[PDB]
Amino acid sequence: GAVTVVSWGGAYTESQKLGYGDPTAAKLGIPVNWVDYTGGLSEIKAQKEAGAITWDIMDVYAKDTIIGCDEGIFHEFDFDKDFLPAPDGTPASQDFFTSMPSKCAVGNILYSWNFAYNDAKIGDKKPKSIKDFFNTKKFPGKRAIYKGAMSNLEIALVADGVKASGAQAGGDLLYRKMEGAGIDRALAKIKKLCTDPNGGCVFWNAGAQPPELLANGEVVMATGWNGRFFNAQMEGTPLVQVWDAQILDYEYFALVKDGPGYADGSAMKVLAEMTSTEGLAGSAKYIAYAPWRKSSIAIMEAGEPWFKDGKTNMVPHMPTAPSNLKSHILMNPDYWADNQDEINEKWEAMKAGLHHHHHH
Repeated sequence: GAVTVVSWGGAYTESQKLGYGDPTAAKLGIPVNWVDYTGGLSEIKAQKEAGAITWDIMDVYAKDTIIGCDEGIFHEFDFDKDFLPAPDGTPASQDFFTSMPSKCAVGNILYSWNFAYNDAKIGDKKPKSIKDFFNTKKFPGKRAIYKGAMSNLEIALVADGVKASGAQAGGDLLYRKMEGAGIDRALAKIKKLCTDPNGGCVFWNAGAQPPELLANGEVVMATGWNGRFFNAQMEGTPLVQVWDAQILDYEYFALVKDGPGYADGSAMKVLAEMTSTEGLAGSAKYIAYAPWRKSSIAIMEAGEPWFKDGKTNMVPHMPTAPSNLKSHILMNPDYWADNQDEINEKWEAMKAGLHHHHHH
């Protein structure tokens, strides 16, 4: 019987299918099929409430491992019984480089939220900082920004000169500065960019939109996920990524309770093999997302050039390369799991106001 994995399409799903999905299906004799979505829990909630679940495994945002666990959508793992040790015998919990954010989470890769421009279209002056992303006088033109408040409020505050710490025990210090007053400042900063006649905003929802919008010259700068920009670069599009105030974030799989392959154990078997040392390392032959396991990282580093072509080194492109981390923010998934409803109400009211005050 087949197992249905839900992921984000384009270059990301491709990296998963080629790195670990197709090898897992061939090894186990369990077909592994891929469905595209754009994140969140609304589809799986609708399926669950209808008694008609067709999804088995979801590739999810960190915050959604927490929510989906708390809502009883996802299965609570027994981590070292359910997931495979490293080849040398290291238990999975010691191989995954840090702890899980929820009992329902198993890591796959790490990624960055950053931004890019089209070097062939931007002109002689070249963006270099998150402040440049917001600077409509030096860099006039439309921006593409993410449809949701998450990530936008962080970069807005850093562009306003509020300091992030990057990773440290307890999470990024930026989040303590994102109470009501800080949220209001961040909303005002985004509203300012989007209302500026020399700015303006396109809200992107799907991972391929930022590179496409830049390739077509529809915006001068776009936030996005670094692996999507990387894919476009390797296809020859002259994008340049800017890593100032990049947000380092962690991605996961979760197992859907009562999906087609749940009771018979087939979905768990697929999940354990996809998240193996070899599987997670294999995905990084295709896209610049870093494996969650120390064992997989070591394989990639020893095997450079690790890209599929046998000549492009992948380490300098990774979210975790020291050069790319110089001014990073560490995503806090508890903050967004706890506060996204309250924040989203204000965010969507701001977006609705952009339209209501817009003159054709």
